[PDB]
Amino acid sequence: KSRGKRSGTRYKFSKKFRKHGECTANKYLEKLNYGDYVDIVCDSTQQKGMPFNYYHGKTGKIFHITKRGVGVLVNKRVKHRIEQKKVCVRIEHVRKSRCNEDFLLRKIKNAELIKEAKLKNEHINIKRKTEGPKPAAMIKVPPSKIITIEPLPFY
Amino acid sequence: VNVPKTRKTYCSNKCKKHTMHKVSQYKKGKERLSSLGRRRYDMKQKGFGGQTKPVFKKKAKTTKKIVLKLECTKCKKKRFQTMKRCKTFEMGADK
Amino acid sequence: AKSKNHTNHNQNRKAHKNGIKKPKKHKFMSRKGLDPNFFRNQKYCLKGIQKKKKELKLKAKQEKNN
RNA sequence: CGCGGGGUGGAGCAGCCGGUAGCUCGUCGGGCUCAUAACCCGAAGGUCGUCGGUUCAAAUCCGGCCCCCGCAACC
RNA sequence: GAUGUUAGGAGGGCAAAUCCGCCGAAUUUAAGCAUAUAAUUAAGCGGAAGAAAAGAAAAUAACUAUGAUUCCUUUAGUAACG
RNA sequence: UCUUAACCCACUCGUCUUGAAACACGGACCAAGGAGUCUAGCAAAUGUGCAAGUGUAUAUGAUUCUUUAAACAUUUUACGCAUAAUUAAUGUAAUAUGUCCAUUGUAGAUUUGUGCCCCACUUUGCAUACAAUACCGGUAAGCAAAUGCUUUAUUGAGUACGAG
RNA sequence: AUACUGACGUGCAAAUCGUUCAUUUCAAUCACGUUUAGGGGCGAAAGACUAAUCGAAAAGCCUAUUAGCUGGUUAUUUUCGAAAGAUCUCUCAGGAUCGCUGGAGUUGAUUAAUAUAAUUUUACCAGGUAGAGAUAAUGAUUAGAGGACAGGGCCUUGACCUAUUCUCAAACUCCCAAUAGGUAAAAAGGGCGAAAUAACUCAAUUUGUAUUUCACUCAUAUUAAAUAAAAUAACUCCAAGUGGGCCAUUUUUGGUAAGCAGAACUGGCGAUGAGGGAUGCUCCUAACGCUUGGAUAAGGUGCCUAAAUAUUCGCUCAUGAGAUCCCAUAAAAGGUGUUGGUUCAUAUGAACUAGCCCUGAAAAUGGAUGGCGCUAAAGCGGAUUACCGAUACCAAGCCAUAAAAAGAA
RNA sequence: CAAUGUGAUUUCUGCCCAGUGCUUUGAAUGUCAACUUGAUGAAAUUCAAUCAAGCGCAGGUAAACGGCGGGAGUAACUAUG
RNA sequence: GGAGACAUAGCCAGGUGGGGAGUUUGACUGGGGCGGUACAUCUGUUAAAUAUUAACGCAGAUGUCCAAAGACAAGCUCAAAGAGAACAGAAAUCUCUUGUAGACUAAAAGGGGAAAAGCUUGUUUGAUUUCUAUUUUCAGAACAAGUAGAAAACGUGAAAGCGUGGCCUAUCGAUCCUUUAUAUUUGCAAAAUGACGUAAAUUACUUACUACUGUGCAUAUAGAGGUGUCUGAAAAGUUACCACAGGGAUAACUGGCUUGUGGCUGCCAAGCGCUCCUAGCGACGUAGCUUUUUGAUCCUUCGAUGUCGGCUCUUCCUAUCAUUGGGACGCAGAAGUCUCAAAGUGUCGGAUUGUUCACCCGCUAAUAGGGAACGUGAGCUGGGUUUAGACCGUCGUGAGACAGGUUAG
RNA sequence: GACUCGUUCAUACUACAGUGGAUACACCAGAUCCCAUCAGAACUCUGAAGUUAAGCACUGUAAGGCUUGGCUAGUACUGAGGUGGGAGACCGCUCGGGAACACCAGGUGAUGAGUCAG
Repeated sequence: KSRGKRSGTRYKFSKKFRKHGECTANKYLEKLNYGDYVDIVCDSTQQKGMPFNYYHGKTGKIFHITKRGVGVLVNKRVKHRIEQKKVCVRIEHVRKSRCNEDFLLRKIKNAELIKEAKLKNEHINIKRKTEGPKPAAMIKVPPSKIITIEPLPFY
Repeated sequence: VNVPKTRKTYCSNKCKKHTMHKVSQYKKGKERLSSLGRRRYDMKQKGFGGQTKPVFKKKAKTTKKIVLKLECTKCKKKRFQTMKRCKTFEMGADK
Repeated sequence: AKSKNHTNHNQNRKAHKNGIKKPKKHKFMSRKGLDPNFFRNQKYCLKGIQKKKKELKLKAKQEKNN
């Protein structure tokens, strides 16, 4: 309690090492808008549309964009319930999220696998691997490549 | 805190354009004897008994918000403008 | 003597007792907070689409019915 | 909140009565007596609290504040 | 205006549920309390009747108006007061 | 069934209390009496009757006059609440055909069909949810010779073929 | 009515009795008659007295005054079953509103799946605590060395530079975890296309946008990573109780410390017990309809007291031995008591080391490994088996509840 | 007569009127109400004005309530002052 | 006779007025009061690497200030160091060179900030009107503080752009009430108040047509005047004369935990002890024991466990004061000291005190230290602390207060 | 060969040296006009005389820094478990996860779009 806005300055709001005034051209230009997921990250430079403490490093969907503002739907736990909150943030604060990129790459790769299978009229599964239990194997070992271990005396 | 005595600004009445306004300090009217609440206060007070109507004997604040009365010089109509609580106010002084 | 100060005890367990609820409004985010001008342009488009649709629907129903 | 009054050398206080601001005290020096001293002089010294104006001349009168302490209503 | 054991008469007092007059509080309520509330009530002193009181317009309306009183149903927990 | 035995277990009940066998409190014993009710006004629930109405109020009527202090009837077109709302308030108060018709979506109960039954396609699309537009009262803004208007804003216990 | 604080103190008595003492011709004592009445009287004053009644009498009424406070609050079976957090409060013995609870309804569930999940997977993130650092910065902070201005008397002492150097902080941060936490995993959607709609956009009413209509088509016989008595889920309503908490491990702040004050995460207790811990609210095992049988858990197996005077290898003698988590003391320091080691020296001399055992080791009714006892242990450290051992667990019966089947000669 | 205080004799009863009281003077006096009077306005109203006590100013009062500090400088030693 | 339209009396009105009346006299609080404010807030830390989080935790800060220290543009680079210039070496200077921020950014601490958010300058007033979606605190209400926009009108650069106050985290207030802004919007309840306005008509009680109409009051909307016990009572003392409702949710008493403090025992070895570390000692350190002191404490008891001391009377301990047996000695003898087994036995008469304690005198064998509900009030006593009467002092306007003294209970 | 716009924002930095200047960059030349300052220093404008001396390009140096990797180290540290050990402080063990500094070795950039001259 006794809780003003930016409390925990030395914690979260502390800048990344040697990162001052970073404002280069590529930062702005991403454009996926109303469907997109987006991370909310603090910028050392920009104080103007800085979020509240809780929203740091969190991710949520963009629901509205303006000139250099972004509305973001973020989940917050409020005691007994997780609820969706309309977080207004700025363009400098929003970072494009990468979860979508994992889904998309998998969709593209699977689609290529599906397309290949379809051309052959094959019956095969495009589902992800489980990283299952290792099968049987073989190695040939000369006396030179095998080392005898034992515990160590104090030294 | 110091304001000049004129301001060219938006009038919210008739003239849409930015135009000159005179700036002065409001300081609260003297109370009427004809106000309905004052009549009620008089009625309640009259005859035997005490009173409740506005009094406070333990005051906290030494300060007042200043509200400026702005008079449009074009259309002859007035507007209020409110600004920060001050101990110290100055009019027209400059530096 | 003193009354209690911090304690947050049992509250997490109570939350998990009735389960930690999550929203379920889902589709079609709505009304006033929608983008000025652009959504009015969409309303005009929708009204246009609706007029073309209504013209098709009225003609098609009327010709068959009678 | 609306009425009355006081701010003047380091201290006490006259001038507020528009023709030009002083007088005590304490200080600082000097006469006077064969004495000490008391007494009597000469010095220093102040944005007349801050600000706007009336003419021949304004600390003083008109205009309005600030700091002080008296009356009050409110109750 | 007196005076009269003048002649003929009356009033007084008791009882009180309902009725009428004065006079007239506090507990209480507001989680306190001083205004408001309790309450024009309780107590107090008076007067009546089988019922009394009210009653024949110095009334209400603003209608195509109604037309002594009482009472019920109502307006109405409303206008309104605080 | 009652009765001792013997083995094993068994600390005063009620109580407020974090914690009572307590060096916490009430209880000598027994009997009888002895404590969430009734009225008012409000609410949801469910039953029940009727429905855009509903409730016969006060009251009148009778071959009603042991019961009958209720039961029965309503003249050989009052009032409550609901039938559109809004609002300081004068006030104002259409989703419109210019086949009784004609609000838009997406899910969604139910129905049609196909290829002696589940089906997989289609088909129709209630309720409800999630929206969407209108339009009505307030309030803006813009205009303004008023059946005051207006693209556009907002706001209401609003409305979109009555539910009480 | 002074004292014996005498007797009495369930009396002879709601102030008595005994003894002592003060008062006695006056501001004397006593009667009778009389006066003043309750916020009133009367008071040589003590808040005295006013009919056993007085810092506001007695009587009756308003009155069944009021009370966040105390006590009490009545038949049975069965079912679900809590809170002692929070927020606002002239608020800390309360209230309100959230939470957590029950009922009632609706929704959709029955298709071994989708919604869904105190979980992991693979992607994807967020961190500056544990840690670590001083030669990275900050605050510290101990030393010398190598150098070109200062203090003292060409020397010495310094400061100052440079390479170094010692110790540091959880209120410092170059770097930096684990744990815990967030987003992600396709059919009401997504692909790639065409056509439509606009008052947005852009020279560009198909430039983009968004929307829409048509298409063509994405795994899914089971699957778009696992796993799931995943619908016992949702959702709406109405109402209850509760708002003092307390205990344990780990992390932890204050305080010398505390069975002290205050937390964090989780689990308990409370409201809940059976078996063990001699004993015991919280430790361990384990949560309970009624019964029979089984096999075990924690825990034990000399006797009390149910199972082994079991087996097997050690260690241990104590003129206060020692005996099992929570658990109810014992340290620094010693020991030519015994037992293992290890480093050294020349089957002998040193030095260490840690096991046991001992000294160090004092206290209030008599006294406590729970008691007796126990030393070829029944002690302490292992290991090997057997046996006993809960209402839990398995099998069976029976009871009720829940759900599912299933039915209108 | 009423209201008080101190409490035989003997003996003395200092100082102080700022503060709080009580009390006295006022052709100088600051403030201070109802009414009344006048002004203003079409009226309602709104304003002025006046010779109340009172308080204030100015005195008197301690056998009224009451109260009774701090420094410096200073005596042929130290010391005290 | 006397006084006399003045008195007086009545009714208004101001004053005086604890004589009398009615009432108020917070909360947090390691009891309460005093004290503080942890009561509205903001920063860092405590905080246990998302978020949450407290204590009379720690380090603090708040009730402002700012026509610029607000706004935009443009230009510039600071603290410091060295080397130069008669003045700043050494009271706020001048130049060049080196200079990653070591400056500066009103305050308050932390964040952020170098072709700038610093500094300089120019031009300025958006410190604007209207409206949302929202975020912080949060019930996901308010207010307050924010964020992203939008409808206007502008400002600045004019070039993109940026501007809805202050670089960010801190700088503040409901309803009723008061007050002033605003309107082609309203009301004051059977009617009217600009105005016979504008037309016509006139044998008149004429007929049309007009968007903007008396004082006063009431609204509606918008600010502001205030609530710091900061979701907002018009509020002082005192009771040892007291009453009542409750309280071991809370003091004073034992007990209990703890044992800081008190008390007692250690280990060490620098010194002291003629010489000599240890006969006797023992600093500077470091380890325990006890509850014989006082705390810390608030678990127990508040529908009563009788609150000191003395007396009497008994029992238990040992940490032994003397007595017995001894060991050591710096023990010549005589003394005497340290000490071990030892609780078998003893441990007094008085003076002064309310007194534990204390302090003397005398004897003595020594006049040891302690436990038993601080041994012992249905054993006593009642002197003290501690009911009501009274007294003096201080303090308090007062009532009264006084772990101040005193007398009586 | 060079430049312009860039991108990543030190492999891109810094220091001391050396090598290179067709076209290009820059240093350089001047102040009437546009402009700007006390000051043509800078800034603006107009030139094009000289020059690699610097900037600029490139390399070098028991360079410093930065930067990857090893190694520090399965150490330090750490979740859950334990009627495990330890008188206490604490320390093992089961199932798991797991650093940092120092030190050593390597490295000192890559690249989109456009242009101009060879």
